[PDB]
Amino acid sequence: LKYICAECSSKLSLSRTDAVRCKDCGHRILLKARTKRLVQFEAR
Amino acid sequence: MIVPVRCFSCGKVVGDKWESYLNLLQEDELDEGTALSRLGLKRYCCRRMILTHVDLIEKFLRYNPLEKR
Amino acid sequence: AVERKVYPSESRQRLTSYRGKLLLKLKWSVNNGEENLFEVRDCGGLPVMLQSNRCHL
Ligand SMILES: [Zn+2]
Ligand SMILES: [Zn+2]
Repeated sequence: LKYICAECSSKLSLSRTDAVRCKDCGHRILLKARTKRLVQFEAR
Repeated sequence: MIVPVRCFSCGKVVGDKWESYLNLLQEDELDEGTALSRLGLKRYCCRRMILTHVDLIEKFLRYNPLEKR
Repeated sequence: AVERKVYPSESRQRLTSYRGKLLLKLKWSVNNGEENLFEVRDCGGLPVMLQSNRCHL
């Protein structure tokens, strides 16, 4: 589930050749989710 | 936004005093000067950090994209 | 389907305009009122200003 609806905030995963829309509601805006990857920084 | 952990001018850690400052203002009828004095902030450089903090993160937190609203 | 409400947050996120629908009823009168052919008609999307009576906010 790599995407989040921008109105009902429900996790949803989109396959290829698939509608770019939410399933629980009909919102066309999908926010991409943040996964677990290393992001090095400096405590400066 | 969120309470600064260290005072800018000197470096005294004032980040652990915001919640206690709010408690001293709320529970007791202490004014800001007396509350800052009781918290251990002597120099006005330290006093301003907690006296003038705005704490905008509370207003920032109501726009949560990961929760059904 | 049933029309929903679109909000300025959606308009900003979509990078599109926040416009309502403009409807005019034309009066196709012929021969000084022998017969009148009324008809309403959509006239594209009329942008509306925020917090006005034509806004959901
Ligand atoms: Zn949705
Ligand atoms: Zn200081």
